Amino acid sequence: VNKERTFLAVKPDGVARGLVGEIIARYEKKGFVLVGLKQLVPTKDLAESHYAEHKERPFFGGLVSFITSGPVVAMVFEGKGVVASARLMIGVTNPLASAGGSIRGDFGVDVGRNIIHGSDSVESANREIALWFKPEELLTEVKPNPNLYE
Amino acid sequence: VNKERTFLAVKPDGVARGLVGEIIARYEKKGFVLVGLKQLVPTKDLAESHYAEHKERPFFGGLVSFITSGPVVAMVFEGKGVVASARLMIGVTNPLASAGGSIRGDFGVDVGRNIIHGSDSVESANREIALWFKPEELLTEVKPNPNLYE
Amino acid sequence: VNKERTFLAVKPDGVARGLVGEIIARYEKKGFVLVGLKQLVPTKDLAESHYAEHKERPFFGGLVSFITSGPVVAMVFEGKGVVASARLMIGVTNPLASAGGSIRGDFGVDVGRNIIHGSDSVESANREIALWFKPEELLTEVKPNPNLYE
Amino acid sequence: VNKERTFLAVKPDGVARGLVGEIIARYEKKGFVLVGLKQLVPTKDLAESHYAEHKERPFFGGLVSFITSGPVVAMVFEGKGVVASARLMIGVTNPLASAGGSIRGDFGVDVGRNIIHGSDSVESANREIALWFKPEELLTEVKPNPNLYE
Amino acid sequence: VNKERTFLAVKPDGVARGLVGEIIARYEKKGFVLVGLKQLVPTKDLAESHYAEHKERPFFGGLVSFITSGPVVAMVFEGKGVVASARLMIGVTNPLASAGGSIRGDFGVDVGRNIIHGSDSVESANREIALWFKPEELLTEVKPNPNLYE
Amino acid sequence: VNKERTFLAVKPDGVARGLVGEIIARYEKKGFVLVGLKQLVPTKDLAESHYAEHKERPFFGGLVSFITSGPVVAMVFEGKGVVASARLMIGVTNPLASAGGSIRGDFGVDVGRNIIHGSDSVESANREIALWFKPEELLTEVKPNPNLYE
Repeated sequence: VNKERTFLAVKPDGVARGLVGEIIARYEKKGFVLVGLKQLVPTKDLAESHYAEHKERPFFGGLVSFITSGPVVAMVFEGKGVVASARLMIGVTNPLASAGGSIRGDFGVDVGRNIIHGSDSVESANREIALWFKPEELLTEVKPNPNLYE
Repeated sequence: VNKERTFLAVKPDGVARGLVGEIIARYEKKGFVLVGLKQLVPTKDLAESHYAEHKERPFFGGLVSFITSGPVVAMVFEGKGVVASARLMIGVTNPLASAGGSIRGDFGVDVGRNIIHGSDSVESANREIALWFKPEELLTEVKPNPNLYE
Repeated sequence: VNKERTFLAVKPDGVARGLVGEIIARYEKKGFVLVGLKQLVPTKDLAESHYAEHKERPFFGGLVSFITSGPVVAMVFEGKGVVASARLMIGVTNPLASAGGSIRGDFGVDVGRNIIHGSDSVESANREIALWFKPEELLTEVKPNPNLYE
Repeated sequence: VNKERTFLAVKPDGVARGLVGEIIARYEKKGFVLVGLKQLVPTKDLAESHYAEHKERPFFGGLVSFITSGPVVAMVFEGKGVVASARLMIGVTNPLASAGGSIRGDFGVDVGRNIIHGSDSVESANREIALWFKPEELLTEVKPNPNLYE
Repeated sequence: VNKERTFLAVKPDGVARGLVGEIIARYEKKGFVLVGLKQLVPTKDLAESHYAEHKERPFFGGLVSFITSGPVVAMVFEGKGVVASARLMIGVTNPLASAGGSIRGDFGVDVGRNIIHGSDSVESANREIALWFKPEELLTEVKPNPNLYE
Repeated sequence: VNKERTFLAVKPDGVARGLVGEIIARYEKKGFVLVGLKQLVPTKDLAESHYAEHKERPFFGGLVSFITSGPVVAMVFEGKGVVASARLMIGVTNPLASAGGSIRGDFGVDVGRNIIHGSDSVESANREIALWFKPEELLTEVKPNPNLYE
């Protein structure tokens, strides 16, 4: 279905390195539709909730601290297979192992400063979207370029 | 002063044509700092207030209708001379007269679909920013690349 | 051999989305030489002949209708291993599975609107070229940048 | 009117330097619609006719020889004010005097190798189009991105 | 004459902001030939000599300190009218007044951090080149793309 | 460790095709720091030493001749995993087999004209760096964008 949505957040390092527009442009070119978008400095509570899955791990603390360390550009994209597609456009966890052509492959060097976050599944996408955005902040009627879908 | 701010809004045509990231990237490259950012479908009241200066003109109606016709990406940039600089990066009113190298020169053809709005003065910038953004939505502490300012 | 040729056609969706120049530029950068090029709205006969291999399949009808639905930019590129190379630059059938860095990976989302066609073999390349182009429309003397071939 | 057309020809030097896609992409981004397109090696007769206005000047010979010296990509673009707009995107006669942001400003250095030709007026555009293209080679129904024109 | 040369130095701020390749690529695209190139951290003596013309001004001290504050990428480009052309590609002294399409127009905001230096005349170019480069470090035989000069 | 270094040399074909800035920009974007950089026409001795590992093979002669055939831009980049990362950004030996997104995948077609050389291991990187650069030519203090490393 073409109404699939994913949550992406350009982390503080990406924002600080001026990659926000470059990242958004890549998704717009692909044909995904921007359904939600806003810059914010995440509070500890939102952060801990975002990374709840790692709450029992030791690096959980470092994740929370970093993401709340500066502005973040949170966005929600809609489109067919956007969740897996966006992961693919992002690259693998280690930027050094990510292929040129992907966001982390092109701009990153360190796991801890890997620029962007993308939901890893439709269900995590749904949880993250509802976590980071009020429903009023999301487009209800999405109209993509007609030359994109059969 | 380097804390000058301007208000930019990628109008519905720019959003629909997938130029949001391309426009943001241009300002980030320049060295201006993203201080506010969000996508929204403007209500009639916000629109009429935004274009209040033309409220006595006949084309006022067309301005209001268009901007409320679809999503808009509103943003606030900070930096030295950002208000005049951003206007310069945008181009002149008529995209056909705008030089290559500017947003309207590169992507537009019609006055009525000229892609983006930029405050025309510091005072209009201050009015528009306060109009489109709650104070909570704007970064308070802005830190630019240290290689930008002497 | 460096005189190998392949047939590429930017389908109606690619033309309509303004990707013609972006696609041609990618091949020119690679070092392949443009040997034939023209825009046309394919007739049903040319279309059915182009997709003859699927004439017994049900989706054959949809293929024919789409390609004749609007202008198409047909082109022939020459160079060593251009047939496989061009396929690689294009991506896989499903744009969602195509890697960033490839045409379909960067710009497409749907199999049915996958932007471009590239011959799948030297023999199909030879058949397609002879199908879409009169011999008078193809360069006879091709001279590539001397820094490309040993 | 939005049905205005102009004739552009990427001269032999532009084709040889691999700038065809880069030039087409610039016009597509602007929002102009590709209405005719083909590569050809101009004959002396077409060349002399193209440059007829200089037939009494001494450099006329050099113009004719160069343009017939290799392949040329001829194209016709449609859009509002496309004739003046395209000239503006091209730059001035001397590439060294052309501003960055324009084709000649970005890629050329010599008047004699100034990359591209653009009609200088609507009437010359009409003469050149009819000179370089058969009517069958031009789109009759042009549909631009709806977000381009008011 | 096509053997004209100019001296360009990407100052410490440009190097630090990762603009070295972007700046070199702009000149290579234009058709100018790289004749000398090296990264170095300028000593005080070279700096004072470089800016000797301002030695009687008060800002002379600030010029010397900045340029010796970090690595610099010095380069010499050759081509017809390269000295004026390169200045034009650079922009005006104040990056805020420089037009999009130029280096300072696209990437700078402050006079003191204006990214790059370009000789202002053929004679200053000759003095700077001889100042920053040993003759052994400059190409003697320069061969440009044959499609550049008539 | 983040102080790892690799040696890259844009071979004569890459320099001649104007890809120097494009290649440097890719590494700068990735976050690697330029530690050494200079253009030179390699002597036979440096060449034979560079390719010593193939000195017993027949193609050794062709390697030496080509690299000494014109200017070369030698550079040293520093960063975590830069040696493997840079190889990955370069592509595989055969440009035709290299994926879009990599230097050879995007710009090359022939093994013999594969544009750039990158050390294949840390030890070969150390040997090549010491071979091509005097210690005085390498930055001692390297400071990367702070948003790159955790």
